[PDB]
Formats: sequence, structure tokens, C-alpha cells
Amino acid sequence: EVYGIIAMQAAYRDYDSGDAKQDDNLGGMQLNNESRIGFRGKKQFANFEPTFIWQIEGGYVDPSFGGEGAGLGERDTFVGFESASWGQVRLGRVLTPMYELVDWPASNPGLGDVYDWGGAIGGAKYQDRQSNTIRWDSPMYADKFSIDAAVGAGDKAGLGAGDDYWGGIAAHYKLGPLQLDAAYEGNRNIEAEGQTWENNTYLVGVQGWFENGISFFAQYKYMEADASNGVNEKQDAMSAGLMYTTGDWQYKLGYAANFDLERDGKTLSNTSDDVVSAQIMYFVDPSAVLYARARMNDFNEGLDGLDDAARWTSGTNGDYNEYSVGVEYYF
Amino acid sequence: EVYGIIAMQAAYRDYDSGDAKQDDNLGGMQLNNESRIGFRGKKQFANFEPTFIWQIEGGYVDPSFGGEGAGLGERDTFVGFESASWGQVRLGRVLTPMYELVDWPASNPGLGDVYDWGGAIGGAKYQDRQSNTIRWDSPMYADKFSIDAAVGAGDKAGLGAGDDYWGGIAAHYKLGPLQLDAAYEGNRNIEAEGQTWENNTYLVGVQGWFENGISFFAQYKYMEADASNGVNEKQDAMSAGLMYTTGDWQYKLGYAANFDLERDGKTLSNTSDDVVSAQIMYFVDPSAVLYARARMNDFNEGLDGLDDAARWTSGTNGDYNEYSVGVEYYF
Amino acid sequence: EVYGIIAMQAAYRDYDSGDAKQDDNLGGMQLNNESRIGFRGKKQFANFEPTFIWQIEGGYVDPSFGGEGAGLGERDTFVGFESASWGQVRLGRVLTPMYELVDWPASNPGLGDVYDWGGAIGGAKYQDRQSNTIRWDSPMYADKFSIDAAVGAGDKAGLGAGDDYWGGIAAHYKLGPLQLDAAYEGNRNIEAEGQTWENNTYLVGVQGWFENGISFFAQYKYMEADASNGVNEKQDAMSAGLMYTTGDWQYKLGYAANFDLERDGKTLSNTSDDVVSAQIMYFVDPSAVLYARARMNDFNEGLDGLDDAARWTSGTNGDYNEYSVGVEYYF
Amino acid sequence: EVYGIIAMQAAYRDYDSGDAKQDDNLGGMQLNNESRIGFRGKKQFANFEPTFIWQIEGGYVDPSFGGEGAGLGERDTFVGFESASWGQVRLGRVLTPMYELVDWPASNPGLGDVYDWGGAIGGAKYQDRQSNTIRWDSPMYADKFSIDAAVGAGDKAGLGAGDDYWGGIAAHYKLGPLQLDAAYEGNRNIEAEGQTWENNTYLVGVQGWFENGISFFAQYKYMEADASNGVNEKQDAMSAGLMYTTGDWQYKLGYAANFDLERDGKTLSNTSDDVVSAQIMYFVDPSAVLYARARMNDFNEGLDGLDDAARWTSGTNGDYNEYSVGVEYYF
Amino acid sequence: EVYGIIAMQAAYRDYDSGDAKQDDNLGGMQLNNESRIGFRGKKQFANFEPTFIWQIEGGYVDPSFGGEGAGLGERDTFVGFESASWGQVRLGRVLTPMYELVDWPASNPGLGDVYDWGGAIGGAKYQDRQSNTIRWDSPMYADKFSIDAAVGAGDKAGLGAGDDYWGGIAAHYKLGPLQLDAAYEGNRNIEAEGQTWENNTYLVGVQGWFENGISFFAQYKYMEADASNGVNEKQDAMSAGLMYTTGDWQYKLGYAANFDLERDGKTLSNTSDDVVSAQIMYFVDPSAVLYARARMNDFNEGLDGLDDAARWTSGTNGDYNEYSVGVEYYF
Amino acid sequence: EVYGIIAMQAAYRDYDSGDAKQDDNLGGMQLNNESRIGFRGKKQFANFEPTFIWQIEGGYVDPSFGGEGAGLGERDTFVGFESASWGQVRLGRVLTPMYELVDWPASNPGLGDVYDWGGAIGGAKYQDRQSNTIRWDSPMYADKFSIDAAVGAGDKAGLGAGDDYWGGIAAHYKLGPLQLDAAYEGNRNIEAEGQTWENNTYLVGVQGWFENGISFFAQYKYMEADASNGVNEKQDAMSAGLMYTTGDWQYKLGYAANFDLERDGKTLSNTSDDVVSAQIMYFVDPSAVLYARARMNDFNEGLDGLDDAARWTSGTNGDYNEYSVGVEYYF
Ligand SMILES: C[C@H]1c2cccc(O)c2C(=O)C2=C(O)[C@]3(O)C(=O)C(C(N)=O)=C(O)[C@@H](N(C)C)[C@@H]3[C@@H](O)[C@@H]21
Ligand code: NA
Ligand code: NA
Ligand code: NA
Ligand code: NA
Ligand code: NA
Ligand code: NA
Ligand code: NA
Ligand code: NA
Ligand code: NA
Repeated sequence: EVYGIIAMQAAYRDYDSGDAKQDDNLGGMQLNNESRIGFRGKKQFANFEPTFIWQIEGGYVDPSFGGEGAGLGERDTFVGFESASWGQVRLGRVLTPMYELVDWPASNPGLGDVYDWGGAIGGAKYQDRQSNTIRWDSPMYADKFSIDAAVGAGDKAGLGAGDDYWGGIAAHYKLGPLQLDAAYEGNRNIEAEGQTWENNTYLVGVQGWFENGISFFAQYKYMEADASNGVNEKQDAMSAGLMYTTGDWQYKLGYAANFDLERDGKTLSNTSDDVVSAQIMYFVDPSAVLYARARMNDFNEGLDGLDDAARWTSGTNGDYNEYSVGVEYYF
Repeated sequence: EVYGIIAMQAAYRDYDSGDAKQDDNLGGMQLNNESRIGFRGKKQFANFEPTFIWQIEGGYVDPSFGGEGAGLGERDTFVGFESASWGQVRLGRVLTPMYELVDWPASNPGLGDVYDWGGAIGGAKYQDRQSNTIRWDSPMYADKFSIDAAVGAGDKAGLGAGDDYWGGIAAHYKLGPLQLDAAYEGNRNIEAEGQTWENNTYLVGVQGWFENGISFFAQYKYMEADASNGVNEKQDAMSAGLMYTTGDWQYKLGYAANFDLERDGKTLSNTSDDVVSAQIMYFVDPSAVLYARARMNDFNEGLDGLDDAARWTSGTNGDYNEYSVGVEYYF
Repeated sequence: EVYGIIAMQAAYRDYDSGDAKQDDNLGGMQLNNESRIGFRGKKQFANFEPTFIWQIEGGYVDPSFGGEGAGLGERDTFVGFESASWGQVRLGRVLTPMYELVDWPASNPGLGDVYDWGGAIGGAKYQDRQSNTIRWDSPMYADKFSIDAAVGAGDKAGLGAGDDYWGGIAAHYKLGPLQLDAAYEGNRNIEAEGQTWENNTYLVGVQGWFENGISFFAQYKYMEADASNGVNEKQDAMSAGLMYTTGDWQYKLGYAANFDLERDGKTLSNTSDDVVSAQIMYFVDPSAVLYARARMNDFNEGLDGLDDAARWTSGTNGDYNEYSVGVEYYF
Repeated sequence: EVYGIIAMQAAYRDYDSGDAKQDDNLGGMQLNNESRIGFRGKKQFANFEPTFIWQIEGGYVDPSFGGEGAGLGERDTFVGFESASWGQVRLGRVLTPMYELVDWPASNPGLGDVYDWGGAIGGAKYQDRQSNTIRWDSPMYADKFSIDAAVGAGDKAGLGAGDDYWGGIAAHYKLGPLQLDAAYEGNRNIEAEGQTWENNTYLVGVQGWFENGISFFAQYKYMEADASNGVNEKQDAMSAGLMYTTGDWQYKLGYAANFDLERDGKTLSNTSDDVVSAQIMYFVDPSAVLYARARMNDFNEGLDGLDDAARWTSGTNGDYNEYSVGVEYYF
Repeated sequence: EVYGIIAMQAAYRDYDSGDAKQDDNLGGMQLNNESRIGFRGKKQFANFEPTFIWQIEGGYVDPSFGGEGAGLGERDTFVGFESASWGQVRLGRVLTPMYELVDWPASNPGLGDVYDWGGAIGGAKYQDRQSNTIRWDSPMYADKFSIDAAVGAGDKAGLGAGDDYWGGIAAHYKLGPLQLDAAYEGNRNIEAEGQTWENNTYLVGVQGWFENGISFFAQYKYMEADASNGVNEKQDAMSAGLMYTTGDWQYKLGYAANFDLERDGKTLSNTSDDVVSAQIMYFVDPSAVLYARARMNDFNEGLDGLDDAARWTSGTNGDYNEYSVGVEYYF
Repeated sequence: EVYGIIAMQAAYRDYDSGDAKQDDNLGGMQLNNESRIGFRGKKQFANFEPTFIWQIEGGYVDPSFGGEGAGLGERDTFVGFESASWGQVRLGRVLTPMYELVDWPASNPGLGDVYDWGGAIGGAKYQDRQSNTIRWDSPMYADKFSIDAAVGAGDKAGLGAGDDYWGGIAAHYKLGPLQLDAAYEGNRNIEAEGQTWENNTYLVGVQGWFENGISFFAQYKYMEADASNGVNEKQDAMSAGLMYTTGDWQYKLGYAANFDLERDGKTLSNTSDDVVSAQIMYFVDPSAVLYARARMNDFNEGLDGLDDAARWTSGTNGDYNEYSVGVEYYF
């Protein structure tokens, strides 16, 4: 079977970097095509109760700030097995258990720049989509409880350039109308800024959907990092979202912010990021939606990494605002 | 729907560059696979009358002179809407209205090296394809008249590396067997050769198809560009093609030429290009065609761009001829 | 038609190179996803008896030691014709007649590192999947005898940087349970190490498949090469594999070895390669297999090329072992 | 040692019950004196590392709606032992682990009538203070994690009229500025409405205090109850509070509501309760506070218990509003 | 601060009721422990000029004619504030301003049965120490004049069973050795005998203390009440006491009497009460006193309340005499 | 002065009555908190040689089988005088001379159910703690001999409902290691079962304490009773306890028994009670003890009193055993 997500977003960005040439370059209107086509299937092996599953999902066709064309298998690509008793194991390229909760619902509408990759910490906060990974998903135990857990190889280790590795786990309980989310993921042997890093990171969150039409999510993310020279770093963040849905409309209000980083007990001044964004969405068909979106990004003013040299953050390009309309179609 | 254009051309090229190694390198026989797979669809959104359309077309799988593999969305990739009253808006990656007429019919068979990207002018004449584009195609008004019109972001602006942008427009009138073709396209903030350019380019052309089997096309392309230091450049060109069609055959004769370039009123001698070409085509099936073809390109001898350094042209590799057969199948 | 081959292998590698960072980088476990998706079709052109065929094969989605994503047409991608009379001629990117026999059956249980690209000879032994190629496959005449024959452009020549080329032929006679097969491939105009080479390469082998469950194969590969300054180089190699099949199981043991290289009559010390391997394979479905395998590679101790610089060989990463399980599914 | 809590609250109540005679009775102004005197001590037993501890806390001296005078040991009155390693176990009359979190912070600006005893469920949701109880408090593991756990005798069983019993547990993790609260308490052998009941009940909650002066708490209470004649009942509720604290002032907003009760799958119409309340507090001394408070109570319209007879609820007296000033002194 | 009044009175009573069973029951010797323990304090709130005050005074531990045990806060229990400028306001449970003059000095020795609660009138004459009260005491203006004034809720309204309330005022002028005392108190919404009453009560009195050792007190009490059916009742009374004090001794003679009641102008015969009493007192310590006292009580002969049923008065137990010794120690 | 006795006993009871609901209610584990707080003091009156003493003792805070809270003055509460000459006279609520010897040492461990308030005799065997009482405690004459003597009003007489009363005396001579004890107490005007009774009760006992660690007590109780209609009743009883003391431990074994009741010379069948008990006690601090104890009660089978209605005994609840640990702490 072929399956696509058609995804077009027209988006004007107004950057304030302090350099007007850079501002005019980086800013302006663009088209962010995140449409993608993939293939997936299941197959009942003649000698195996677990059902064989496989999927190859290609990448974003023409993202903004980037060129055209995407190969196959740039997104979730894997083989695996599934039995209803014990769930589903996958091997390949997937979302770590924590990254799932960081993305949804914690990065939407457009908070990603700060809650997804918006970090000031060293090492490697967590991992989003990693290609050398085993991941088991538990069933909905009692139709209420589920565990997600995964181990995999590191970014550099997947190309034979290093020995980073990682594991992570998260669980979700759905108490009636609410849902509780907790998550952990640890990285080790992370080589960066001239030292070797160990990252531990924990996430707590909640989600609810009530008949009055209000829905919400809120999350606390605690990020630690310890360097090989004995340096310690700690930074934490939050994301939460308020939405009302009436008829074929959803209004949404989102806020996310990473807070100031502490290195070796001392705090690093003005190293936090904050994002507010508003979104209206129209349920134009059971299979697609239209949306308009505006956002305000206030980014950090800098952090030297442990190498006497700067460290890159989402705010390294500078503050900006963005108004956008888009479409997303599922098939 | 999945749709392909399967397209193979075996083509021997005999280069005369002035360097025998260079001739031996660039020349010889090659296979030009222009096959492509694409995906496109329409969807009637339940709460919106204009029908949604989308298409993701992959690139040339193994071009000649190139390596293998191309992603999806390397060719026409877009989403859009269409209503019978006001036409068709598509957003993403499409062909500018002028490039449409440059490719068809003005650049085939083998007139492309000269009419398509074969320029001697500075700045950026017009655009082939380009992402970050909105394009409106008008209906066939009165079953005689049609407008094509579009604006989009520039090459560097699409990576936040500049503020190039452009707009363009074209029209078509149908007098019986004739069709009149006019088109315009202007580019702004084109950063090149150390200056900033504004390229205006104007095109008029005609097309005919007669019951006896005679068909023809002819076009005038007028190209202007102004660099930020007050320099001006102007160059003009033409392409025309004659074909008679009998039975399961079309013989064709094509000629295109860029003329000498004028910079600041002075003509820069031997900056012109011209190609002659012949092609026999057999309609081997309703769904496919075979062709044999031969062409001769004589290219310019060079011109420094406004940076005291050379300027790249389609002729920078030197004059060459090419004999080729190919197949093309549509599915 | 869509036809993927889904293939995942989890494989631990323990290297002994003499540098432990190298061991730690290069070694460890990784996920080698060799899944690939393709498109193929046939079409009867109404005005041409030979049947039209075409195929577009995508690359490996996330191989080990490599990043994610592969375009379409990275593997066997071609157009061609087929008649019961004269067989099948194809144009595009295919496998040379010899590389087919080097892959099957001679690298079967992981022996490729030594028998496939495991080379020490200079220039270019042969070609693994080459673009710009015409290749004719003969029918199975008398249902016992078949010819494979092809020529194509060289690797450097396909980018207009040279005029290297190659041709090759192989034959297969099927003496009852055995199959006797021989093959040749010659490359010309190969630029390397500061000179130009002509590589001649001959391979003979046999394979059998028996009702007892015994099946076996053995091949000898003879590789000669001559450089532009008058140097001669020769290396030879062999591969064999034994397999017993009970029920839904296959046991396999494979061995392959390149022997020491002779340059200008003088043999060069400690230049052999040898790989030993065992694998258990389970036929979990007619369309899929499970397998576990472990192998031991002993590689060369080094070789200066004719440019006084080293030559890369499969052993430039060092001796290493690997234990692995995988899955493979065909649709 | 003697210790007191001095506590005076002047409070006018405006009742709407539908009977004005009853309205004038229950309504009007009163003084709710919750002052109390207690005694506690520790003593290091000559032969015992665990420190003997004991406390006798008398009751509210003159509550509103009640007579004067209170004995000793009407509030938390107990003996127990404490070691720093494993915490402190107490025996006597204490707060169940879940009830603590209902009193604080969940019933905080005057919501108790709704979240504390504001119930519609049958049986016995949880327990206030029970004077036949063993309760263990964990240390602050890592000065971050704490477990509280207890079992005890029931209300009727403490008088030799029954065999009620109960157990409960809760935990609290302090993630930097946050605190997460979870809690459970189950009662058994509850004789009521002519049947024997089993109540299971779970609580989720969160707490934060940030430099900007914001503080908050939010809680979900899930209450189930099963009668021995096979009836099932389910009800749930929530409490949350938002407060800003500037200088010597705290503004506070609290909202709590029980939702409609479900009995045997069927919902009981208009059986929910809702309370809104606002409070200003002045930190008149490190040891005491003055406060003003106003609140709005909307109660259920009734529920028959499983005995064909009415069931008493916190709302059985009817809706009312309340404005109040008070003082509370600690010594 | 802990403060007690230790108080024991051994008192034999000889009752004359007309029934020897009642006489033998009600009479005999008894121990009247009026000891009580209290807790009280003042505190200067750091952010408030008025000084905070509070007191919790327990009840009589074993009164005569009563069971053992008394809570805390059964007597004067309150919180309040004081500044030298405007006096002292207390909130909680206190003595009404008239009751103070009724108890001291008008009811001792043993005149309470007649002057304190001994009324014969319907409704509610006044209040003996009622909770739910605010009370303001003025400074000694000009070091001669003092006013006391307070309002609070009624008895039934203090339990939400009605809406009775009351107010009252008293003043004190000090003419040399004299003090003139006047006081008023009115009660409203008094539910009794099936009607609702409004009772107003006015009191005038004087006290003197002379250098030669003579002291005296005399008071007139005027008691009104109006029932809701239009009935009116009026009764009046007096109490006076003379005492001479020499050395460590005070001899005292007390007389008090309720007079005949008038209902609707018509006086009801034999409804008066009067008591005669003598007491010798020895000052055994600055902190304590011993006393012997004998008193003789003659009570009224009865009256139906407006409910056709008899009405309870201090005399419903019948006439009696009483001889007693006691001790009183203050700490 | 403040003084406390903190006393907690965890005690499981297993009842056997002949009805298992009663067994289930009454039985089970409970927390019996017998902690109590008191206040006492002495004062030398400046004009009086006898030293003034006073005490206010509160009741048990949460007994087993009973609710929370106890007032002040439920236990020994009195005023009195003390001189070295004549000892100590106290007035108020104290323990009668006989109840002391019945409580200590004859009732513990756990023998009270049978020896203290256990009983079958009519009227009122004796009085436990009585209010309205004067009791003279004699000095220890010759440092070996002492008298205790007291009279007070009866239980019903203390509320003016009767004229029951009582007096009593006991003496103790201390012959070396032994102490010989005799005691009497008589009650009069006891109304019960429709008759008036005079109860006579005599007790003799011994006590010993040796350096060997052996200590023991034995006591015989003789109870007679005569009713107003001329009936006679007689019951007698005995208690003894043997204890050995090693180090900080005390072993104790206790037995007590009421014998069958004799009414009017005829014995009433199966009316005896006997209880046996064992306890281990640990002297964990000079002011505190830990103890475990188990005991077995076999109670009488019933007795109609002189009203043809049943008579209540300690066995009206049925036979039972009890296992328990407790704590006891002083001041
Ligand atoms: C030379 C090989 C090599 C050298 C050094 C490091 C490597 O990792 C490799 C490979 O893994 C190769 C392959 O796997 C091939 O894809 C490979 O194994 C292969 C195949 N599966 O048939 C090919 O035909 C090759 N390709 C598709 C054109 C290619 C090899 O050329 C290389
Ligand atoms: Na831009
Ligand atoms: Na899951
Ligand atoms: Na590795
Ligand atoms: Na058009
Ligand atoms: Na073949
Ligand atoms: Na705790
Ligand atoms: Na009494
Ligand atoms: Na006063
Ligand atoms: Na009221």
C-alpha cells in the first residue's frame, strides 16, 4: 500500500538578528512543503504467529530553507513484528519514546523551534529519529496503560565514527478523560566540544479532552548533561497548549519556553527562549485541514560551549516572527 | 495515482573543444535515462467547493553526464485548487509561465542547449521549475483565450541566503490552426558577479497545426538585464521548428539561436550561439514513441562577467554534435 | 508495478585494527537496512513485436555505515525489449555478466568483502552494477545453455571526465544437477595511480543443487591488469560454499580468498584475503527467510600503489568479525 | 511542649435552598473559630535508636454551626517512632495519605464543601482522620522523593459495630520547581444504604512555585465504588488553584467540581457540584495572616442511594454563597 | 500562657419542693469543682499596630449537679485586637455587656439563682456568655468613663437553626468611691413557646468602696418582652449587696429578688423570686481565698408559657437553702 | 505544672459469642490510646500551714471501642491540703480506697474485665472513680503503716436524681518484703432492678518484691449485697499475679476469677468468670516500657436480675481472647 501525507504551508518570517542583510536573507515568504510518500505493509509468515510488518516513509518533498527532492526511508523506516498479547517490536529508523511526546503534542502549533531542538545544553538532549534502533511498544494494558521503550545506536556510531548509544523509555496512563505522560532517555559516549558527554533527560506531561470542546496539554522537561572533564550542565523547559474546538473549528494557543542554563551550579545569563503562537484550524474534510498560524520567537543571546567556542542553538540564527497558512491531507 | 514517464536516449556526442583530452572526456556514447515516477491526485473537500489537487513527481533517474538516483518531488511538485470558473492555483514547485513556452515547443529537439539555459547574459534571465512559487492558470476563455501568471521566491531566497524573487506572465490566443504565444518574466535581487541584477525577458511566438500534416513553431526571445553598478546588457534569440506528419511518422527540423551580446551599447563580438537539428519519429504505439535524431551546436567563444572573471555559458564546454536514438513511454 | 525487497540485518562487528578508537568507532552493532522499492513494467507496443520492458529500482533505504535515504534508480534501472526468439536486450544500469556470478552464488554468506570488492589488483577488476550499458541476455537454448553479454561506459566516462569503458560475456551450461559457468570482463582506459590500465578478468565456477539437500558452489577468479608505464599485476581468487537443507532449514559454510598479488613477476608479501563463514537460514515463508551468520575476515598487511601512495582494499579498515541475524521479504 | 493554632474566620453565608425559612436558618453570619491547643514531645528511649514521639491535638474550640468546647485528641493525636534512615511510623489518629492531598492543597481557598466531602458516590470515598491507624512516612529520598502509606480500622469498626478497614498510599516527587502527587485509598466492608460497599479511589496532582510569584496546584480525583449487591458507581472531580504572591500579599483563585455520577453505566442527571472562590491574604507577621475570601457554591439536585432512600451529599443543604474575613496565628 | 482558676465549693442543699423524693434527690451534700484551665496570649503583628490578643478558657471540670470533664473554649474564648487609642475589640465567645453587671457584682454570693438566670419572663431576657459575638471595650476616657458595646448571633442561629441575634451596651462612670453602671440589651427573633419574641432589658446600678472598709452594690433590672401574637410581658428585679472588710476578712450580706410578672398589663400572682445570703470570707493568701456562706432561696409558684404548657424557671425545682464552704486560688 | 501519661496499646481481640456478626464487629484489631494529660500544683498559702494542692487530669484521648476526644477533669481531679503531721485530705473526684487495690496490683495484666468491673453481684459492688468525694490519705506511720479512708456521694446522687452514697477504708502494713493489704467499701441507697441495695465489699491481699527478681501479689475479694425486697446476693473473687524480672525485662503471668453467684443461699449455675494472662514487658527507659500480652476470658452464661430482665456483666459481650503490644510513657 502507498500512503501519503500532503502538507503545504505558506509562511512569511520576519527576522530580527541585528544584521539587516542577514535579516533579509533569512526572512521573507516561503513555501514549506512537508508532503511525503511512503510504503508500508504487513505479512503473515507461514511459520510465525507474530505478523511481519515493514514500512518505508520518504522525507519532506520540499521543506522550506531547503532544496527539492527526498529519498525513500528518510522518515520512519523499519521492519518488525506484532502480536496482540505483547505488542510490537520494530528495528530500523523510528521515533524514540521521548521524542514522540516532545513532538506531539508538545511542539504543535509551531513551538518546535524551542521545545523540539531549541536547546542551550551541551551533549545531546535526546534523539528524535535515529536509524539504528530497536523499539518495543506495549499494548494498551487494560485498554488504559501502555509502555514504549527503545535502545539504539548513536548518531556518529551509525557511520562507524564513534561509540555513542542511547536508550529511552516512556509510559502513558489514560485515566478517563485525561492522559498522563512520563518519559526518559539517556545518551552516552557523546563526543562534542572536545569532551565526551552523558545526557540524562526526563519529561512529565498531561493531556485532556473534554466535551465542552477544550483540550490541553502541558509538559515539564528536565535536561541534565555531564561532561568528561567533570563539568555539569542542567537546563529545563516547558510546553503547554490550550485549544477550544467548536463545530469545524479549532482555536489553539500554545506556549513553550526553555529556561536559563546552569553550568557547574552557576547560571548563564539570558540563555532562555520563549515562544507563543496562535492557530485557527478548519476541518475542511475528514481527511484534511486548513490552518493559519502566527508565532513570536524570543531566542537566547548565546552560550560558549565547553570548547572556548560558541555552541549552536535554534536561536543562533536570531529572533523572528512568523505568519503562515497551510494545508495537510492524509491518505 | 502513480504515473510514469519512461524515457531512454542513447546518444553519441562528438565534441570539438580545442583540447583533445577534453574532447575525449566530454564526448563518446552515453545512455540518458530521463524516466520518472510521479504521484498526483485530486480530492473534493467535503466543506469547500474547489477541488484539491496535488502532485509529487520524482527526478530523472540516471541522466547522461550524471550519477544515478533522484528523490521524489525533484520535478513538478505542488498542491493546489481548481474551480471551472477561475482556473487553477497551485503552490510549490511548478514551471514559470515563460519557461513553459521555452521548453515546449521552443527547445525540442535538442534546441535546449541553446534556447533553454544557453544564455550569454548576466544576472538570471528566467527560471526553470523553481520551488516557492504560486501559479494561476486561467480557463480557456471563450474556448479561445488563456492566461498564465505566477510569482515566486528566488534561488538563494529559497534557502534564506538572499532575497531573489520574480514574477512572470504568459498568454495564448487560438486563431483556428494558429496559436499566439506571449510571455514575460522579470527577476529581482539576483546576486551575481559581485553585483545585483534585474533581468527582464520578453517572448513572443506562434504555433500551427494543419490538416495536411504541416505544423510549425517560431519564437522571439528578448532578454534584458541591469546590474547594480549601472551596467546594462541586452541579448536576443529565436527558435523555430518545422515538422511534417504522415502516417505513423513525424519528421522535424529545428533551429534556435542566441545572438551577439551587447554590453553598455557596445556589441561583444562572437557571443552568439546557434543549433540546427533533425529528428525522425515513429509512433510505435499510442502510449509510446521511438525517435532518431541528430543535431549541431556551435557555441560562443566567451565573455568575462562583470567580475573580471569568465562567465559560464552552455558553450563553456565547447562546440559539439550529437546523434541519438531514444524511446519514450507514458503510463 | 511496485515490488520492494524488504531486508533488515542486525549485525555486530568486532574489529582488530591495531588502533582501539578505530575499533570502537568502526565496531559495535548497527542496523543494516537493505530494503529497497522498485517499479517495473511491460508494454506491447502496437507497432513493434518485441515486448517493451522497463524497471526502476531504488537504493538501500538505511544501510549500515551509512545515512538514511536513497533515491529511485540507484539499483537495476533500465529499458529494453524481449522476444522468445532472441532473448532480452536492456539499456541503462544493470549488472555486468561477471558481477552477477560474483554475487550469486559466490558471495552468498557474507563473503563479498573478500570476493566482491575485496580486491588488491590495480585499476578496475570488473564492474558492479554499471550505468550507461547495453546488455543482451540470451534465452535458455535447448533449456540447457544461455549467454550473457554486455558493454557499457566506464565509471569516469559517465560524467564526461574520461573514456574508460568495458565489455564482458559469460556463459552457463546446465549439465543435469550441475551448472557449469564461465565469465570474462575487460576494462579499458582506466585512469588510476597516475597511469592508465587495462584489466582483464576471467572466472570459472560450478554449482549444484541436489535432492539429498546437498547443494554446493565453487568458483575461481583470475584477474590480470597492466598499467600505462608497463607494469604488470596479477591476482587470483576463489570462493566456495557448502549447504545442506533439511525441511525448512538450510545450513551453510562459505570460504573465499584472494591470493597474494604478483607485480612485475615479483610477488608482494602478506597480501592475501580469506573469509570463513557459517549461517543458519530458516524459511519462515515462501517469500521470506530468517538467518543468523558469523564470519571472520583476515585482510592484507598493506600495498603501495604505483603512485607511491597506499591502495585502498577491503582491509584498509582492518581484520574484523561479525555476528548477525536478519530478515528478508520479497513482494 | 504546648503549641497552638489560633484561627478566627468571620463569615456571612447567603443560602438558596428553596425554603426561605430554612434559608434564614442556615444563612446569616457566624464566627468559625477553628483555634486549637495541642501537646507534643519526643523522648530518646535509653534502649532505642528510634526516637519516641507523641502528640495530642485538641479540636476546634468553637466551630461555626456547632457548639462550644472541644476535648483533647480530636485532631491528629498519636504515638510513634522515627529514625532518619527509614522515616517515621505513627499509631493513633492521623490523616490518611490521600486525605492530606485533598486538604492541602486541593481544598485551599475554601473549596472543601465540594472537593473534601462534596460527594455523590455511595459507600465511603476516603477517610478524613481515623483513630485506629498505622501510618508510615518515608524519608525524603535524595531529598526529592517521598512515600506515605497507611492502613487502619474503619469508622464503625472502631466502635465494635463493624469490620470496616482501609488502606492507602501516596507519593510525591519534587522535580525542581514542580511537585507531582499520586494517591490511592481503598475501603472495605462499608455498611451503608442497606448494602456492603468497597470503594477504590485514585488522585493525581501537581504543584509549582516560581520566582515570578505564581503558584499553582491541580488535581484529578477518580472515585469508584461497588456495592455487594452488584451495583457499580463511578464519579470523578477536579481541583485547581492559581495564585500570585507579591510582597506581603497573595491573590488566589480556586475552582473545584465533582462531575455527574455514573451508576451502573447510567449517568445521574444534574448531580455535579461546582465551586468558585477568590481570596486575598496579607502576611501581617511571619507567624500569622489576615485574609478575606468570597466563594460561590452550586450543588447537585439530588440522588437516591441504593436503599430506595435519599442519599446525603454535601449539597443536601442547598446552594449558598459566602464572604469572609479571618485570622490565623501559629505558635 | 497557661492560667487557671482552681475552684471548689462543698455545698449541702436542703430542698423543699412538696415531694420528699425530689427533696432527697435534689438535696444532700455535693462537691462543686468550678476549676478551669485556660490559654491566652497577645502578639504584636510585625505589620500591624494593634496588638493581637487571644484566649481559650476551658469549662468547669466537675460542676455540682453535673458530670465530669469540660472541653477547651467552653468559657471566654476569643481573638481580638487592642490599641490604646480606641480600646479593645474581641471576636468569638464572650460575655454580653449586661451579663457582666449581672454576674459581677450583682449575682454573688449565691444570688445567681435569682438574678442571673432566675427570670420568670418569656422570650429571652439576655445572654449568659454567647459565642458568635464581636465586642468592643473602650479605654477609661478621662480616667473616669468607660463604655462597653457588642452584638452577636443568637443561640439558635449559632447552629443554623434560626436567625436570633442581639445587641447590647453598657457604660461606667466613676464618681470618686462610686461607680455608676448602666446597660441595655435587646434580643430579636427568639423562637419560643410557639411564638417569636423581642426582649429588651435595661439595667441601672451603683457600687462603692470606702476607705473605712464599707462597700456595697445595688442594681435595678427592668425586663421587657413582646410576643409575635401581640402579647407583652414585663417583669423587674433588683439585687444589692453590703459588705464590711476588716483585716483579712470580708463579711457580706446579699439580697436579690425577681418581682411579680405582668402579662398584658395584668400581673400574675405569686411569680416573684427572692434570695437571702450571708458569706464570711478569709484571705488565706494573696492568691487564694477561703469562704463560708449560707443562702436561702424562695422561688415562684408557676406560670404557663403562651403554649398552654408550663414554663421553666429557676424555681421549677422548688425552694431550697444551701450552706457551703469553698476555696478559690488563681494562677 | 503539666504532666502527661502517653499510653498506646495495639490490641487484637477474637470474640466467641454464638453470633458471628457480633464476633466480627466486636472482634478485630483496634488502637486503644489511653494517653492522658493533666495539670497539678501546690501552693503555700501565706496565712495557712497546710500546703494547698490541686490537680486536673484529662481522660483517655482515644480509647478502644470509643470515639475521639476527652474533656478535662475526667480522671483524678481534686483540691486538698497536705501536712507532714496528718497526711493529705483531698476533695473532688478520686479513686475509692478499695478501687486502688483492685486496680493495683490486682487488675493488670488485663484482668480488669473480671476483677475490676467484672462482676455478677447486684446493686453496686464498689465505686471506681467517684466525684463528690472527700478522701483522707494517711501518712506512712512508722514508715510502715498507712490508712486510706473516704466518703462521697453516690453516682446517681451527683446529678440530683437520688441519694445513693458510700464510704470506705483500707490499710497497709509493710512487713519487710511483703506488704499486707486489707480493704472495705460500703454503698447505700443504690436504686437498681426496681429495688434499693446496700453493697458491702471486703478485700484482703498481699504483695511482695524480692532482690531475687521474684515479685508477686494475691488478693481475695468478698462482695455481699442486700436488696430492698429482702433478697440477698453474695459473690467472691480472687486475683493473683506472679512476675520474674531479669535485667530490663519482666515476665508476668496473671489469673483472676469471680466465683459463681449465690442468691438467697441458692447458687446460680455457671456464673463464674476467670481470666488468665501472660505478658512480657521491656523497660526501654526509666519513664517508659514496651509490652506484649495475651489473655483468655471465660465469662458467665447469664443472670436475670431481680426485675426478670437480664443483668449486664462483663460477659454480656461474650468470651474472647486478646493479643497486644503497647507503649507507656511518663510526664
Ligand atoms: C566497492 C564497494 C564498497 C567499497 C568500500 C566501502 C563500501 O562500503 C563498499 C560497499 O558497501 C559497496 C556496496 O555495498 C555496493 O552497493 C554493492 O555491494 C553492490 C551490490 N549490492 O551489488 C554494488 O553493485 C555497488 N554499487 C551499487 C554500484 C557497491 C560497491 O561498489 C561498494
Ligand atoms: Na528570504
Ligand atoms: Na504506544
Ligand atoms: Na560503533
Ligand atoms: Na495554462
Ligand atoms: Na541470462
Ligand atoms: Na511525608
Ligand atoms: Na457533680
Ligand atoms: Na470594658
Ligand atoms: Na442564621
